[PDB]
Formats: sequence, C-alpha cells, structure tokens
Amino acid sequence: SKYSQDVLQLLYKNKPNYISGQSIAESLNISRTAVKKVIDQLKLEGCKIDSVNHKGHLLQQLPDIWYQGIIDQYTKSSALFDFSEVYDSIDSTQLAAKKSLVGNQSSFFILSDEQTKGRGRFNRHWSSSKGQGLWMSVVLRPNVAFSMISKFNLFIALGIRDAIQHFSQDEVKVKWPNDIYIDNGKVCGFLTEMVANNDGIEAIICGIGINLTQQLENFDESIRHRATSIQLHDKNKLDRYQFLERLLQEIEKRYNQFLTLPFSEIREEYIAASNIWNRTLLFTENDKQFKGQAIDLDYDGYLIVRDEAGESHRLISADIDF
Amino acid sequence: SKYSQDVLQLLYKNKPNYISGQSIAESLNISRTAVKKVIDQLKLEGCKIDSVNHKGHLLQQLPDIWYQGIIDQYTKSSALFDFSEVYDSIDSTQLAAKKSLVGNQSSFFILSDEQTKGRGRFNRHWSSSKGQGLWMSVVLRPNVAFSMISKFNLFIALGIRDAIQHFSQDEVKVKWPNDIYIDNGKVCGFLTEMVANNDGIEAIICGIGINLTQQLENFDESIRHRATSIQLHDKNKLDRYQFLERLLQEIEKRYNQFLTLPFSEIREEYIAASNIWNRTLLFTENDKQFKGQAIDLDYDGYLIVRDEAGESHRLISADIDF
Ligand SMILES: Nc1ncnc2c1ncn2CCCCn1cc(CCCCC[C@@H]2SC[C@@H]3NC(=O)N[C@@H]32)nn1
Ligand SMILES: Nc1ncnc2c1ncn2CCCCn1cc(CCCCC[C@@H]2SC[C@@H]3NC(=O)N[C@@H]32)nn1
Repeated sequence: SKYSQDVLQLLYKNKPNYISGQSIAESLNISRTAVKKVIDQLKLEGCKIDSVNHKGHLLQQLPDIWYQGIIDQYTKSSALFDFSEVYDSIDSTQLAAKKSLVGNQSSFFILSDEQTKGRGRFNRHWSSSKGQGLWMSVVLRPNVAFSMISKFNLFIALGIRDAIQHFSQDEVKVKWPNDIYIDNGKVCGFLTEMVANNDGIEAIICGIGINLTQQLENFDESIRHRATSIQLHDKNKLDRYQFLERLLQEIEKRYNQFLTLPFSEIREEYIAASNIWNRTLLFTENDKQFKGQAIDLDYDGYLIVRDEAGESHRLISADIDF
Repeated sequence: SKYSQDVLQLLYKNKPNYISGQSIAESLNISRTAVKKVIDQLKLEGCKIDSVNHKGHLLQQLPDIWYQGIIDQYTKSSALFDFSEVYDSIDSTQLAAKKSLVGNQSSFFILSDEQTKGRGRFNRHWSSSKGQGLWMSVVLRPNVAFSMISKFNLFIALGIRDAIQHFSQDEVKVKWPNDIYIDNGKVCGFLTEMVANNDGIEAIICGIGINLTQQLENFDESIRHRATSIQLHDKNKLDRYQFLERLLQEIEKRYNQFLTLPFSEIREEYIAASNIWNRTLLFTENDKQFKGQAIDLDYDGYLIVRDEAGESHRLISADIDF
C-alpha cells in the first residue's frame, strides 16, 4: 500500500528495539488497524517481523526484494550519495542512470530487482534474473580529466572484489579490466562509462552486476558453465542488504583512494588479486583474434602483453577469454 | 492546428510549383475550407505564400521560426541524420540530446527557437534569444576511441566557420578551441561532449549556438560589446533555413574529413582561420590566471603556448580571453 515503505523504514530505523502498532500509527497518522494490514502484507512478501503482544514489532529479516524505504536509510547516512531509486523491474539501471544524471550534479545509485534489457560491454546481453543478483548503476562526480576513466575503473575493481571476498569461502579474483571470478565462475561484471568533454568529466556511471543467489540451474545453458554466484561459495544464507552495505562501503573507500592515490599505490595489490597470469589468453580486437600472455600491469594501468608471435603490446583495455 | 506542419511540408516539397487547395485537401483528407484556414494562419505567423485563383499556393518565404514539417524534409534527404526534434522553447537542446541518445544508436539533431537554460563551457550562461539564433545540438556516432573527442572538435570548427563565412561580408575566424568571431564580436560558441567508455565513444553531442539576427540592442549589456550576429555583417536578409542547410552540409563535409583524415591535413587551414596569433592572451586554469602567446598548433591539435614568464606549455584545451 501507500504506507508499506514508511512502516518498513520505521521498523529498520528502530532496530534492535520493538515499536508498537500504536506508535507506528501515530507516526504516519493512520489507524492501528491499517498498521496491522500493512504488517500482514510485509510478512506475506517474506519480511520476518517479530510481533509481541504489549511490546510491538521488530524487523528480523528482509526478503530478496529491494525496498525504497530501507535504501532511503542507506542514503540518509551516506557521505557520498544524494539519493537512490529502486525498481522491481526496469530496462536497465544503466539507461536509467544515464537519463537521471542529465541537468544536475547529484551522485546517486539505481538498483533494480530485475532488468529486461541488461547490457554489458559491446552491447552484450547481461542476464539479470529477478531476485538473484545486485543490478546496480552508480553515478559519481569526480572533478578530473576525461583520461581518468581507466584509472577509476582499476580502483573500483578492488572495491568490488573486497566486498565479494568478505562473503565467499573461496578465492575471488579480478579479470582485468572488467570481470570478477570465484574459481572458473564469473560472479560479476562491471563497466565504467563517462559523460565528458575536453574540460573534464561531467559524470562517471559505473554499472555493476553481481550474481548473488542463482543456483547453477538458474543460469541460462549458454553461460551456465562459466557462471557462478556468491551463494554457491557461502555456507550461510547471503543477505542482500548486508551485501549492499559492505559494497557501498568499499565503493566509497576505493573512490577516495581513486581521488587521492596514483595507480602505483594499489598496483601490487591489483596484481595479487588478478587471475590473468601464467596462462594463455584469447584477445578479441574487432576482426582479429590472437593468443597472448599477460606480462605485467604498468604504473599507468596498461596491460603488457606478449602475444603468440613474440610481439609486445601495451593495452588500455581488452576483452580477454581464457 | 493539427495539420499546419503537413500543409507546410507539402508547400516546401512542391517548390517552385504552385499546388491547389483542392490538392492539399485531398492529400490530408481534409476540407478545402480547412486548407484555407490553415493557410491563413501560416500567413499570420509570417509565412510568405503566393495564393493565385485557379492555380494555387506557393511558399515564397519562411519566418524566423523553426517548423518541424520543413525540418522533416532536411532529414528525409540526409545521409547522416535519422531524424530531428524541433521546439519553440526548451531548457537546453544539449540536455534534450543527452536524454534522447540513451538506449539507441540514432544520429539526430535538436533545434529550438529559444532556450531558457542554455549553458556553455564550465556551466556558463548561453543567451538564447527567441527568434534570433540557431540553438542546436547534434548527436553523431563515430566508431572511435574516446581520445578523439579533441580532434572532432577541431574539424567541426572549420565546418561551422565556413558556414558562417558564406553569409558574412566580413572576416570570420576561429578562437581555439570553441569560439568563432567576426571582428571583435563573438558570433558563435560550440562545445563537443561525449558519452564513452574504455572501449569507445557511444555518442558525440555537439552543442552549437550561432547568433543570427540580434541587433546589438538585443544582447544583454554585460555581453553586448563582445557579441555580434551574422546579420550585422550581411547586406541581405539572412534566411535561417538557408543558413541551416549550409551548416548541415559543412558539418557533414567536416565529419567525413574527421573520420578519414589525420589532424595534420587540416592544420594549416585551421591556422589560417584562427585569430589567436601575434597578440596577448589571458588563460584561466581554475585558480590561476596568466598571460601568454600562442606559438603553434601541433599536428595532434595541442596549442603551444609561451606564457608571460618564458615557460612553454602544450595544451589540449584552454579558456582564452583577449
Ligand atoms: N549474470 C551473468 N553472470 C555471468 N555471466 C553472464 C551473466 N550475464 C551474461 N553473462 C555472460 C558474460 C558476459 C561478460 N560481460 C561482462 C561485461 C561487463 C558487464 C557490465 C555488467 C552489467 C551491469 S548489470 C547493472 C548495469 N546495468 C546494465 O545494463 N549493465 C550493468 N560484459 N560482458
Ligand atoms: N549568444 C551569445 N553570444 C555571444 N556571447 C554570449 C552569448 N551568450 C553568452 N555569451 C557570453 C560568452 C560565453 C562564451 N562561451 C562560449 C562557450 C561554448 C558554448 C557552447 C554554446 C552553447 C550551445 S547553444 C545550443 C546548445 N545548448 C546549450 O545549452 N548550449 C549549446 N561557453 N562560453
């Protein structure tokens, strides 16, 4: 109803205390019996609320559904983000962000439970199952030259990687410059884009897709053998809100490093996180394909590649298969 | 009315022939007496239509108002542009373009007779008087690396300059990298922006503002002494449609050169068009200001500057005052 998000927001805000129907009813100026109806419905959606005669209601567990009311709390206490928008289903959080950034300087993010038109690099389809992942776009406003897009993109990778690590029992590695893996399974893809002119960046838009609870059964057969989710490498139920919150904290940590440190300061760290070394790599460059080895990441974040014919290249980006 | 643009489109299309009310009335499936009403109104708006008993109507002159119906003809015959949008008044053709490019690969342009929120570089106010100029944003789709924004921007300048030259009796010069002058008057500003990621440009958006018929009286007093319009340097009435058409042809010529030639091929041409040489220049770089001389434009389009203290800089962009 009209008041669901508001009841939720008050339940979240008052943890680990109970609040009474009465009291929620006075906050929103609505009837006690309307509070009960709203709470009955939150429980049907799979909210876990402890309801005790005489004492009140306590939010114990949120379901796998993003709630604007709750995300409104993540943004209130945030030093980085002016607001967020949350959607059950959208074409793409990246289209939505590129539309929402026009004409303002806000920083914000957009989450959606499903995407019907998720795209990755080179307009590739990005599978965005309802209820099974974090499909997010983040809009930031670094005051910097357009050439710093590539640098942004290196820092945020370690951000994302640390957030996924904290929940997997298995090893989490970056595949430069845009993919994160747990063993041979792709668990996340992200893409950093910018609006800019000669004078500087007007906005960075970082689309980030993280598989959270798909079983292998839930992926499509064309991608199933090289996909995995955080849940398949966690003994405990993975809690999206707990994940989201960890992720926001890392994005913010790496964004500040991004603004303050040269790439040389995180380069060894990135090196030790990467899974592209001592193994043969397939590169696609339009028409051409060619095999190659990753030799080094240089101080400015270019990949140094020795291809199958002994020739050396220095690359700002690539698409690599294994 | 509902059918104005359609009547107009048919009048434009049939030049230099007359078409009869009867015949327009059969094209649109409407009554002869509705055709007369539509034509009476186009004349009130200041269309110049020759109406001859027995023979019909011929469009002689369009007023200083953009008409979707007519611009629909410029796009139909165009090899570059999928469509256009035309507005009597908008916040900014640049905001509109940045919103319209999301989620598609169309190339298009947006014109508006006035802007209420025109912006130039560094969020400066761009005066966009109703009826007195060309306020346009152009969206193109070069398949190229994000670093080619600066190059795009050099080629389009000569495009714009040639289009303004063709109508002024006086000399038209470029002020690198974003301004065109006729004597000491600023007659146009333009700005090239991009949406891009590491893999390439998703879109170029080029905002172009050209003063067409302001009298010096029509500008604001803060800018009046360094502003001019094409009309103040033309003996003949300047015809916006004739201008627009010339401008589209040059944008297209320079866009193809842009796709095909290295900067070195137009560099001398640009040099001879520029007004920044043999004179003292003020540079703004955030906090700092400093005087300097333009020494050369290099083959990659950087300005070589000897500042007042004998130090040399190599600049991709700048804001220069005289
Ligand atoms: N869910 C998946 N898991 C594993 N592999 C997949 C998946 N889907 C398709 N594949 C096959 C592997 C494709 C490999 N791949 C990575 C990438 C970078 C992508 C940016 C992430 C998208 C995020 S989701 C929120 C945002 N909105 C949006 O519209 N996109 C971004 N490009 N290709
Ligand atoms: N009409 C004017 N004529 C002369 N000087 C002016 C004017 N207005 C303000 N000034 C004072 C001089 C400012 C100098 N100056 C140039 C520039 C590049 C600007 C891109 C052009 C804008 C075009 S109009 C269609 C598009 N939509 C949009 O929203 N913007 C673009 N930045 N500052």
